[PDB]
Amino acid sequence: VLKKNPLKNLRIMLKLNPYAKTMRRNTILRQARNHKLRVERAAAALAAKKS
Amino acid sequence: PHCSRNPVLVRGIGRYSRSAMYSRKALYKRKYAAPVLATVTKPVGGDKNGGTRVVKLRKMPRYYPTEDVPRKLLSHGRKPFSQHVRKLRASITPGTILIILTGRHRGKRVVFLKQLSSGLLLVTGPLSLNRVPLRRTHQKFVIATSTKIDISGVKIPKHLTDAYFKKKQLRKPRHQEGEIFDTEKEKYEITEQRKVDQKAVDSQILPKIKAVPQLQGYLRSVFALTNGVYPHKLVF
Amino acid sequence: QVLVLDGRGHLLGRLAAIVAKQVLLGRKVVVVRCEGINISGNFYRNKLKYLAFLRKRMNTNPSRGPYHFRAPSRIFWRTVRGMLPHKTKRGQAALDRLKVFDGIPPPYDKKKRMVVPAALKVVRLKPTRKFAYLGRLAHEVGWKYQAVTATLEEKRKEKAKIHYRKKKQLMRLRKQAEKNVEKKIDRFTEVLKTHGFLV
Amino acid sequence: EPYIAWGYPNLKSVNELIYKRGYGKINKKRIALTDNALIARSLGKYGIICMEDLIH
Amino acid sequence: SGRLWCKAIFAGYKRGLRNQREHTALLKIEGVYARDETEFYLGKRCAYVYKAKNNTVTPGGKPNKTRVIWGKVTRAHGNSGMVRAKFRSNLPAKAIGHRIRVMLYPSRI
RNA sequence: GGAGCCUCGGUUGGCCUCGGAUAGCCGGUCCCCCGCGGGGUCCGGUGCGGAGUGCCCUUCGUCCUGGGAAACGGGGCGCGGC
RNA sequence: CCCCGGAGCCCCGCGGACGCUACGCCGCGACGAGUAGGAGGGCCGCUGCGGUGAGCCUUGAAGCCUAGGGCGCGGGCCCGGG
RNA sequence: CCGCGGCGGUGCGCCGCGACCGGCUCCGGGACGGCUGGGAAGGCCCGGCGGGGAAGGUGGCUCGGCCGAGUGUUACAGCCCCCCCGGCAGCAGCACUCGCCGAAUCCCGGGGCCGAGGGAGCGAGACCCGUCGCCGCGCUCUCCCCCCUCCCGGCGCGCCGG
Ligand SMILES: [Mg+2]
Ligand SMILES: [Mg+2]
Ligand SMILES: [Mg+2]
Repeated sequence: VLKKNPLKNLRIMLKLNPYAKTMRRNTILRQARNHKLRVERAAAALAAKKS
Repeated sequence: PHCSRNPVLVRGIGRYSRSAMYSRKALYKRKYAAPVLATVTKPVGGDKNGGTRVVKLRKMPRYYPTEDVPRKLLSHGRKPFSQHVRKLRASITPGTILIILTGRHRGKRVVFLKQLSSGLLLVTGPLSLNRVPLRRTHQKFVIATSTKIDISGVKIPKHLTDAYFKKKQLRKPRHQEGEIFDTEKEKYEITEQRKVDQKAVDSQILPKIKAVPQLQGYLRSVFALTNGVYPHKLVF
Repeated sequence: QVLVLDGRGHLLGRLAAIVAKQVLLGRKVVVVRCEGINISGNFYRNKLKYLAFLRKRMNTNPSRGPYHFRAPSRIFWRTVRGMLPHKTKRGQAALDRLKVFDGIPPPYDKKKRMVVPAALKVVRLKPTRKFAYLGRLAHEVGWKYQAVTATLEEKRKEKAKIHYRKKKQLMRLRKQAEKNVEKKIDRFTEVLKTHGFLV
Repeated sequence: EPYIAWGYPNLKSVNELIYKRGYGKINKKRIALTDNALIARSLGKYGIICMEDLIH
Repeated sequence: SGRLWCKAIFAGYKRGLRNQREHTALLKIEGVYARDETEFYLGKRCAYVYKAKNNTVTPGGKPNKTRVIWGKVTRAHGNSGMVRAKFRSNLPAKAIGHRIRVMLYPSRI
């Protein structure tokens, strides 16, 4: 068998450890969530600067 | 035949879950309580005296070779070119300008029209200006200049596709041996449909290009590296 | 397609280093006004250093032994020869590109000639340090033609001063010409300073 | 000491070493941990039944 | 109607001091001197282009005396904007200190 | 003017002050001295140098016709004199 | 709730390779400096004998020579021409 | 013979592309943790409390046009600085890159390079072939609705019905 590297090859990671799927589903969403919230702070800071 | 009830988050990661999907797809309520010899398989025909005759579709062969190669191993993810996904440098947008780097139309400047099915570019350096017709090119042998004409509302013919811009001639046998056979034929003739297509497309572009001052003259000119000017330093 | 380098104000080995690599990459180079090359370290220092090199000779037959060239051009050639693989074919080919001159003779006396600022004395030395003109050095070790090389260069500088005066005269007229014409070159001159010249 | 570099590995280090370069000793043949069927077969008599268990 | 290739000199082979590894050319691309200025040139087609006694064929052309060895700039070689190449055959050594043409035409631009 | 072995490298040009560096470059002299220039003083500009090699010059499709701005410039390996 | 001379087959215990010169064939790991020295294998090489090739040979054997074509890690070998 | 139909091996010679996987080397983005629950900073200013350099000051002298410039002395604050009490949201290892250590507290996208090396079908009336494990999903055998609209159909480019 060829060793596909788990850390690059998503489905190999999942084969060896299926809980990866969730862990990576979280920490896309989590990071997006927080990225949105940073824009919202930045918009409030611009509004406070305009005021 | 509903579409995909979870969207894509990342290639290979759906947005939702197993559990959200069970509720979305609604596996609750969609529970499916469900608890040769004589007769010949696939031959059959007609015929006269004696009776009817049983033929055999796909009849076993009349020659076996002495040795032959033995299968392969399935191999997973190896699509034919047609089923491939097609890329495009973000630089190259419709109605942008290219510098065609390789062919006979070499260094000539051009307008980009569309990405065909193939993944090739369709191109025109309006035949009128440049002497570059409706023509295919590759992303990879083209420099996407940072200069655009607004080409939005020009109806490029639907019928012009990869399949049409495709070389034509030459079949197998004929006289063959001697000093003849398809060393002649000689010329790719332009044809009238091709000339009509060009005429139609160019007119829609040609006004649009002119609106930009000097642009026609730019599109006449040929690109070339002079002394002291290095590709890596300059921009296009 | 050819370097011409005014060897004045440069440093002997410092220039030679840079010239060698140019020469090895197929660049044809010319090095001019070699007497003007100047060598770090106080004069006396370098004279002895040369005089030592003179002492080096093949005892049994000097006629074979290390040929000590006097002319500053040949000296500078010698030091560039010391930074190439000059026993090879490619090394010998490399030197054949290099072309050195005491003073500045007729092809190159009407060519603009560069200056390697990485070999330049004003840059590479402290101002309180001492140095030697390779001319003086060459002269005292037996170079015959200092004075001749001086008398020919005074001609050249006088000849050149004239050229510059005429050059200046054109430049001046050209500055006047633009001012004479600056309403019928106005919407050219504008476009040459949107894309950022003329400023 | 002067023959080794060593110290206290991170969590991530234990993962990266195990996933990228995790090879079993399985009948004395260095074999790459391509599946848990390998780990289990050998270490499952200890409650260790997967790459993750191993890492822990 | 002019030149569609950036000039470069064949520096010599990738080599240690005393073991030259002939299968990898080094290329001093003209005008570039920083492992910085050289991400342009990574993966560009390049030609050692030379002519020889006997005639040859020529793609889309009549028989010629010029021949070429094609290659490809792979990666940047040391700080001062030298570049590594690798050619479909190794370069001759006759070639040292001569032109090789670095094209534009596997462009990412 | 025609063919025809061979040897190759090349793939825009740059037709120039002198030099200085704890300084330089350009102007213009109203004014003075020397042989249109040279030297001086004085004044006015530039000086991380745009009268910049980080530069300059040159353009890179061919033709047609029928307007504008620019317009006597280019050529005939055009021809004789200084 | 039935029979493979017919389930149609990813497993088939009814019969079993394209494969099986079992001194064969195939799969997984690991490793590979070497004098003196030791051992193994050489379808490497020389000359003669018993067998054996319904072998080859005046329609050209052996040897010899070969900027001819190849094989083998190699000892060597095989073909073409003379 | 024309089909280049289906499968199998191939390419005369020189070429190029494409997508998939392996191993690399880079690039660009973002999201987090911990600390003296970071240190400094910024911003708003208020009330005090001292100390220092040294000042819109004064003074001797000097240099220029009462003013500007240069030294010198005692030193309050009308140039600042520093300590001490008390209090505000703007901070955030901060693109005002002033100084870290990291990632189950971590993800995404992109470029260059080298390589593909194996081959679980040799049945006589029924495949010349899939595929194991993992991902999920996606779909359906459940009904709903909404939108956009590509093909086609209808009505007035617009609207309505795969
Ligand atoms: Mg040529
Ligand atoms: Mg050994
Ligand atoms: Mg031995």
